Amino acid sequence: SELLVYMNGEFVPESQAKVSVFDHGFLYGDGVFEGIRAYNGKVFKLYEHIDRLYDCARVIDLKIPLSKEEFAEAILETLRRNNLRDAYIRPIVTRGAGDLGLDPRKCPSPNVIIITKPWLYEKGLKAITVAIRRNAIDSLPPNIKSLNYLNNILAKIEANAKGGDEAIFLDHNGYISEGSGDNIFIVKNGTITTPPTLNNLKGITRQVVIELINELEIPFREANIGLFDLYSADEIFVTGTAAEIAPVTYIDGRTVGNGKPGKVTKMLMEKFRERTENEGVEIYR
Amino acid sequence: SELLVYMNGEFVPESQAKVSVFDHGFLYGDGVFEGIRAYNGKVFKLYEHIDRLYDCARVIDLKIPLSKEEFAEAILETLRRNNLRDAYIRPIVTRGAGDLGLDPRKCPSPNVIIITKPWGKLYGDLYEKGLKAITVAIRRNAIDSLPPNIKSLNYLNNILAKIEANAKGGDEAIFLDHNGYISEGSGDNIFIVKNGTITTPPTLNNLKGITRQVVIELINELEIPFREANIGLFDLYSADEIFVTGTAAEIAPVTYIDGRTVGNGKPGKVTKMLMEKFRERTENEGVEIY
Ligand SMILES: *Cc1c(COP(=O)(O)O)cnc(C)c1O
Ligand SMILES: *Cc1c(COP(=O)(O)O)cnc(C)c1O
Ligand SMILES: O=C(O)CCC(=O)C(=O)O
Repeated sequence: SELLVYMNGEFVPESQAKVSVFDHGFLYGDGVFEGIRAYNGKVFKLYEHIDRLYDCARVIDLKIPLSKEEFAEAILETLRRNNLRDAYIRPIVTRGAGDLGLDPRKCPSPNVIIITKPWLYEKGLKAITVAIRRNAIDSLPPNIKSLNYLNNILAKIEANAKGGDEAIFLDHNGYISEGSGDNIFIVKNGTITTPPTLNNLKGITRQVVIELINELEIPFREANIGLFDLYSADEIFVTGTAAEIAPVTYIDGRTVGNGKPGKVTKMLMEKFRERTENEGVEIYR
Repeated sequence: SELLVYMNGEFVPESQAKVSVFDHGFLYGDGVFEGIRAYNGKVFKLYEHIDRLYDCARVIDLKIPLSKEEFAEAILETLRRNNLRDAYIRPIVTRGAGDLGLDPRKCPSPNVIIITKPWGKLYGDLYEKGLKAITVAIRRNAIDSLPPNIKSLNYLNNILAKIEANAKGGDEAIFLDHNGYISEGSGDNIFIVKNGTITTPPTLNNLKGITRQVVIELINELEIPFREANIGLFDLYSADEIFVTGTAAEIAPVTYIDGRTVGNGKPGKVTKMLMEKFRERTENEGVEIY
């Protein structure tokens, strides 16, 4: 019955899946995480997510105590044990327990945890530009998908109070960065632009969509953009594992085009759907 | 006997003190914390620490589900139950569990934890000889991204800094902020002494330290010339003395920065004086546990 959580090789019922309060992952958000979809029995972009996890751990100087290969098998086993076919997966690696101070050298053993949960619109999201700026590349690099997500939560708090489904960050230079958990793209006179990934995160969904754009031969640039570009865009959409491709039909109360998902967004959304149908790593095989 | 840990009113044996993996404090470092010292049956600056806890919670829009008096009582109750007289206290309030996503409105029940342990002075046998400090390449979290004044569960900025100092020959990391101003150590405030004058950064780009506040009180009482002002690398490299402050560390002298000898190479006169006046305060003040 009850969903099981992978916890260091053990499979434990959801309601009992718990970590020592002395884990630095808990005390200090000292760890990294991923987000992964399974569609109809296949895991989409499994190895792109695992590689990013290992990069993020490396950036925080954390050794994940599983080879990448064992990590992929643990993800598939966790899904099998729970009999999932359509699912959202959340791997997490933490520093493990130490003493009460910051020093990671006192933390001999990382915890590895994998959560699995069973699993757009023709309306579109209302996006809100936030006062809080993205974490800076030289303080808490935003490319690290770490458990330090309070930057993102502050932005989400603002979007909640200010009539937004989604918060849009700028960085310190005034460049558009990304949504609180999704990359951003705009479309203007048939050309698509998205920020370079430096001040945001190297999204897997963003990467797939760049591939689709190049398959459709739509003019494309990866270039820094600003408010002026957001407020005069023909279309706007955000991307991420959970949201997939989500049209953004309003920005700060301003209607984007006619307020309905745009042509280019919709083409990308259907090419992206085929891809999630036809490619992935089969769970039951 | 095993140490007990407060968990929403329950007192749980240390080794069974555990948090659901679904708690947003664990998924997202979505909470705040404190650090408090009990010295010989008293809790030093109990109420101040509690005030800061509540301010930090308000900054993250997190409603602590105890009144301040209840929180104080919980801290004292946890210490009593452990028969502790000398302790480090780590209270923690998190957002609790909600959806898997980051939306805090979907999280109905904050989670309140209070750890109490004996825990030696951070530095801990370096107070006679002094710390070797290293300025780090990583800058402090910016005031308009992740305000460094929040004592939050998002401490990877501080940890990245500590990792650099580990690899680069230092006991402590010194942050600058994005302007090039000196900010603080990874876990403590910073003071410098030059020609008899003490300078410390305004707290905006660092953290409003309770120890730093006590030291400033001491500086004023001792009538030492004192300035709260932004400073840079030039000031660090030319200082007669350097020291850092925090609950765990107390007052620690810094005798090397980036391998350069600070004055003498041993704790300065002003630092040692303040260290002595500070020990006195830890003896005469506090809320009685028993
Ligand atoms: C996970 C994440 C993304 C999107 O990444 P995908 O790999 O497409 O799921 C974007 N921004 C932030 C801040 C994230 O945490
Ligand atoms: C807790 C803390 C300090 C020192 O605060 P006190 O109230 O003196 O203990 C300084 N800097 C940082 C980053 C901290 O987390
Ligand atoms: O140890 C830390 O995480 C930061 C500093 C602190 O909490 C303290 O001085 O008690």
